[PDB]
Amino acid sequence: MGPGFDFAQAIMKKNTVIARTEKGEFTMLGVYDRVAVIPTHASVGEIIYINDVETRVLDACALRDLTDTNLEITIVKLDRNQKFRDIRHFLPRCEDDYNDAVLSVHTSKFPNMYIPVGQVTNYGFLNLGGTPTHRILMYNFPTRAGQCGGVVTTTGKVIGIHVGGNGAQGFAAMLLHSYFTD
Repeated sequence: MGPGFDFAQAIMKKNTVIARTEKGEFTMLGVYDRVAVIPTHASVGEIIYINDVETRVLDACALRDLTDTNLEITIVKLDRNQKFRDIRHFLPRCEDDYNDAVLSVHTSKFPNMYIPVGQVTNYGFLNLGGTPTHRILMYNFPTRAGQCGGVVTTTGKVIGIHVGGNGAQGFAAMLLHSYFTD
């Protein structure tokens, strides 16, 4: 409808796949080459389904900060025959707050879904499903089951992936440029 939705659409149409694990279907953001991200609660194993194709997982790393605290991001390298467009230049370098964000989801249950979530707070610490978690972004939208892995964007930046909610608020794990240096 506007330049926020334009940037979100541009990411969704080239840099997402539908990932299926034994824990469900997730929006999965491809970042560069065959490297993608997904919430750690997806419990990625040795095989994952990518757009309903059986795909070997070449590597999966559940990220933690240097306090050994959960960040809720798993970086996955896929044995796929095609690279993602490299979007690492759209990742923020530092922890920050944002105005006027969009949460975008694409699964069997929610195809082509875009939500204007408004102001995003650098919330920091969250007890997420009983697990102490750092680098959490918060937005005041009643997100629901099916949106985990959803991409959070502003105009010009890809800032996080949706990992949870409490019925009134939604929470995303930060994406930082430093997670994807090669």
